Amino acid sequence: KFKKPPINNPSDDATIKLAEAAVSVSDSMLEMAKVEKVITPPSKDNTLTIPNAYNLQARASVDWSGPIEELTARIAKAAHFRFRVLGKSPSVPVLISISTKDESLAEILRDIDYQAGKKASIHVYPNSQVVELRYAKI
Amino acid sequence: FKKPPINNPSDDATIKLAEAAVSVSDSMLEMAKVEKVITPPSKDNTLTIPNAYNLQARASVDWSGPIEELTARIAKAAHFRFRVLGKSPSVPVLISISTKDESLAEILRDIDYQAGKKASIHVYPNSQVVELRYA
Amino acid sequence: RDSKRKIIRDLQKQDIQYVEYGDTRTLIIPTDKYFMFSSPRLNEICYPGLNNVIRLLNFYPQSTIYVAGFTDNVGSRSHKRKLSQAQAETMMTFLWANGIAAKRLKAEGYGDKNAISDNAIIHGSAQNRRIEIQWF
Amino acid sequence: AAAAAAAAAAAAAAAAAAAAAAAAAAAAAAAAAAAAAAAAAAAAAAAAAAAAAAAAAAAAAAAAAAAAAA
Amino acid sequence: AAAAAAAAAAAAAAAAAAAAAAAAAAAAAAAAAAAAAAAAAAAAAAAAAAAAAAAAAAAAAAAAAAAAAA
Amino acid sequence: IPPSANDLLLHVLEGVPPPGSRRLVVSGGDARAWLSNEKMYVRTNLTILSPGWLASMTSADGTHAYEMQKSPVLLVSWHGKVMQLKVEG
Amino acid sequence: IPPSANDLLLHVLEGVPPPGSRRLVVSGGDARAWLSNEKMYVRTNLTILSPGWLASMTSADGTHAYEMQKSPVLLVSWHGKVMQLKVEG
Amino acid sequence: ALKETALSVGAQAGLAWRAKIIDEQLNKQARNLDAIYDFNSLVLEHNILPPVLLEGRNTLNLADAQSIRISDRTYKVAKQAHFITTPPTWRQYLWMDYVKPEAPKEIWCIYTERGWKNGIDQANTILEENIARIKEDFGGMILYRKLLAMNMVSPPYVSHTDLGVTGDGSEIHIDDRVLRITALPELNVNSAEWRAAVAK
Amino acid sequence: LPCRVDGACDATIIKMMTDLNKKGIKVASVGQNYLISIPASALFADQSPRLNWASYSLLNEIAAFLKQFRKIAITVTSYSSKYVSVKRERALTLARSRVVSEYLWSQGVDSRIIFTQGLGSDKPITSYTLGGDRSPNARVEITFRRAV
Amino acid sequence: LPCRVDGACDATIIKMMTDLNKKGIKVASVGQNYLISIPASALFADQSPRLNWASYSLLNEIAAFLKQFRKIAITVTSYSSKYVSVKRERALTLARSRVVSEYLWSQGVDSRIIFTQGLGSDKPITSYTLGGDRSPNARVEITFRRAV
Repeated sequence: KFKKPPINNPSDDATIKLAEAAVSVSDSMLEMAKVEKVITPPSKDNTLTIPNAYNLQARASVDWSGPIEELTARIAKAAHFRFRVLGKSPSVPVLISISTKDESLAEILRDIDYQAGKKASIHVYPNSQVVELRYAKI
Repeated sequence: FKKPPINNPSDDATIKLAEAAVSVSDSMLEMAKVEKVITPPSKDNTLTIPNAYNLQARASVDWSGPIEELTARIAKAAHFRFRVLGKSPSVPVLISISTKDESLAEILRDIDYQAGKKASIHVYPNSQVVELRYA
Repeated sequence: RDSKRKIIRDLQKQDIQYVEYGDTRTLIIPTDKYFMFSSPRLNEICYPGLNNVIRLLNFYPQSTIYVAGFTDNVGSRSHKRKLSQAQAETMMTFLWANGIAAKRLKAEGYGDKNAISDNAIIHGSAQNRRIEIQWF
Repeated sequence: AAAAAAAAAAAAAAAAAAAAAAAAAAAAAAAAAAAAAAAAAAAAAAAAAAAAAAAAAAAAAAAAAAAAAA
Repeated sequence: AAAAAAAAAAAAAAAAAAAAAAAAAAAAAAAAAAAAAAAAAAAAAAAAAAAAAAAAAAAAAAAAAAAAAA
Repeated sequence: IPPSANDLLLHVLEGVPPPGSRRLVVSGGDARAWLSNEKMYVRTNLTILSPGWLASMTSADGTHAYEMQKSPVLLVSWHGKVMQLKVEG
Repeated sequence: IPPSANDLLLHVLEGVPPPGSRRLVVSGGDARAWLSNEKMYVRTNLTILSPGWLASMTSADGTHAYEMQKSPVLLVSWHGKVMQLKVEG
Repeated sequence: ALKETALSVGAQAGLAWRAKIIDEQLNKQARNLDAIYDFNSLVLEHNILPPVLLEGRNTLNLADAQSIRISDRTYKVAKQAHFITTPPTWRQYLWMDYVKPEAPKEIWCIYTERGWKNGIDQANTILEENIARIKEDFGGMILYRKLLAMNMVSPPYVSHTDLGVTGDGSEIHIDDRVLRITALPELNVNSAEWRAAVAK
Repeated sequence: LPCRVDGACDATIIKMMTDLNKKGIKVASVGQNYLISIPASALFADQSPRLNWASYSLLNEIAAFLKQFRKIAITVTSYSSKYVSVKRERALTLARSRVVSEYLWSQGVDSRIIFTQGLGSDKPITSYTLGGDRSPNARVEITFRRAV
Repeated sequence: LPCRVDGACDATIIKMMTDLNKKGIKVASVGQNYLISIPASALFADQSPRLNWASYSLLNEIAAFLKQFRKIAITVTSYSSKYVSVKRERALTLARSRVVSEYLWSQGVDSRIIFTQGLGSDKPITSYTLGGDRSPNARVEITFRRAV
């Protein structure tokens, strides 16, 4: 009896060609993320503007595709942080889409802050208990 | 006893699709690390909380319009004097606060923020005066 | 029924390859069904493959153990290397924690740099995602 | 088809059929690498049959007369 | 419907049906949050079917030809 | 110089239809849609994501009003869930 | 002065057909062919040898796109093997 | 002839069935495709949808017997950058259309199976072009962000003419900002300020 | 057509709710805040962040009960009695809750967030402090609000 | 019509693969890398670059097994145990592999390249070094990758 190791499920043609598109968009993607991170070096993180806290070190798992403020209100509510916006929200929604599993609340808010690049910013003030979202200036 | 995950990639194409998904959304994340300019909180140049007991009262305001008139009455609701330094331009500096409950120094922080670069706010709390400054 | 031919016949049944090769003996374990997804968490529901592979390598109690991890073409080369290294390293800790002495073992991760199939096709890349277990 | 290894598990596009042991020798799609070396067409390897003609001869689209098919 | 808790007491609009113990899982109105994720329409997620045509093909209102429904 | 918005978005920011409309039934979500003249207008508090709108307003309570072309499906976010709404007309 | 290439070879360097085309089915090899206006365009990664093409591009991953006249058979090299591909239309 | 209309009965039923199967096969991978085709965090600073650039390397045109033109790379701006309100999903590009066809011996049965696989692989080619179109459009935006780093294109230059309170007494708009795109994203030919993708 | 039931029935909701209360997993039902309270004896080993193998069946009708509701954020929080210190205790209960939420989003929830956290007996439901994981204080609780 | 089978069937592939493993020619099947390992006792005379006449039947189902796959480059490499020197040994194994690849492209392969080489016990699969061509180290190996 002869057998190769991975005897998986039966796939179909749709996810076959979706996968072989998805890897070409994955490495065209990888190639220019390499390009941009070498053509300007990122000097700074955002952990200096979102620092962690004890009772921010709770974990969460989240899939999400809606606007930013209802999510970050839910994060700060379960962080026991008072949540404040600064700046009026634009008429187009700034839409994030977090799909992650088991990150800490501080790195979730950093992922939010990154995915809302130049449209919003998350700031955490941990000697107080304040999570802020500031919208952009435009 | 056990179960696998329900929408698990348990299929030889969907594993390739989903490892592409983790690599694309990771590659998004270092996209956002490189182009996300922030500024450090040492140099954020917005107003802090001026922590005066009159300025930690408990308000409600719904408004859009010109900045000098809220700051006037946020001062005379704070029992603070209001000074203006500078010249208001022909187009007014416009702003909207629509909150049915947030704090007073915290209105002041948002109106420094939504002013931005056309104007800014200082609070001097020993003298109990807020000032609006133009540029 | 407790022997070599029995346990290799049911590792054929729970789809792990074995090769006899002179002194070199190598198990090819699919990461896709023996790991939860893109993680170094072992697929805990597939414990009888893990008990049967450690039941197989009680039979060779003096051989040094090479364990190596493999991915396919997706992701950055750093992600390939650290994911293959993490999965090989946690299979190495599984064998150490199921009782092989730690200086027999060697965990090493290749970001598909040996590549037993092409990554251009689906089933071939499924065969590329694996753990090799070599010993003498 | 995929005989005696197991039954055919998937049908991998840009490949042959995938049996539930290994990769089979039976072609799954039309666009696999099937060893065509003998075509069967009028005016193949010149240009194709110029379809607008209605006469005795068969003219190719490269304006050769396919005298082996007229 | 609202089975075995009690019978259905009310039918709360902007919600599901309201059983006479708790809130049921059966949708009351058309405008509740029923998990549609698979539509069934010609030229959905482009614009709709431009109804004035009478030909073979089906043209969308965003001027795409719905070749999967022609 | 562009137009400002449509001022009839003030009416469909309330629940009232535009004058001389056709009602569109909306399934699978809390929205109301009317079709005035080859354009539909949606009163919702959900967030429409896929088919793109031409104009938008929002009331005091987070109700939005959207001017958009007629598309038979609307994709919204409800509370982070991607959701589908279906309109006839 | 000659024309540069056809700029529609950029489209058939992707998988997308030209606007207003006819699909051609391709047998015996990994290629896709469309016929725009008495010219076919082939997306492949094989190397077409016999019937001669008028224009060519190549993407980042070695996919080529060829403009050529309509010939019912294509001869390629696959990996040093001379190979035949057959098109209907 | 009856065999031919048996094939034509089988074709559209196979197309609609294959359309159904790949529609909930798409919907099973719905969050994964939002991760793949994430247009939402590819948009620009003033919610501008980026343009689709097309790369063609290593190009020949045989113009006639006397002359060819080769060029090494070709970049094309296709469907130029513009103000998007809400970003495109994958569902405008990938969702095939489901209608349920309600329109109905031995030769009928064998050619309705060959009609059924003809409908199946013809729906597969429709899906293949749908994936092709989303890979064109998305990788064109990725190719912008390469060339915007790599200084081969301009970024769009917006202009916000702020206006104060605006209108007559029957209608006011309070903070009236008109935003225009003045300069479109556009490949520069003055080529000395270009960049080059050297990494480590 | 639009769907009447959303993959759930109210008879099955109260059938699982009686069966979970018969096996001692207490389901509180206040408004739309739902609480299922699980003793840590009934899932884990004592003072460990490790599941027993039989307790995934208990997690099976926990997850099949969590099929039945439309929900936005489940929060899962764990706390036990004192063993060494509150720092070791809070590390234990954080690992405890994150392990059970890893299994719950391995299984089927239609939640958008699971928040997950652990506390150091900071909220104990009785003053009687018998022991380790056999204490009724030693428990995980899964609370959510059923959306619409 | 296009062809379904390419002059081969999977039942015949595994039939030859069982028969070659029964006659001791060990077929390893890793991914699409195929290895058939042939002891040099089973083909040649001892320390000689010369086939026995009966061993072309062994080469017959080797070549009829190599009918069945689409392949690009077969590499055939031979190595035996030490006889005089490594220089005489590498000349022996180079002549050994080039003789068996001359017979294999006399017979039917659809390979485009056969690379062929020999080594001087530089890669031995056991440490037990009994003798000459009766050693299990003394072997030729035919490895390729099955294309698509």
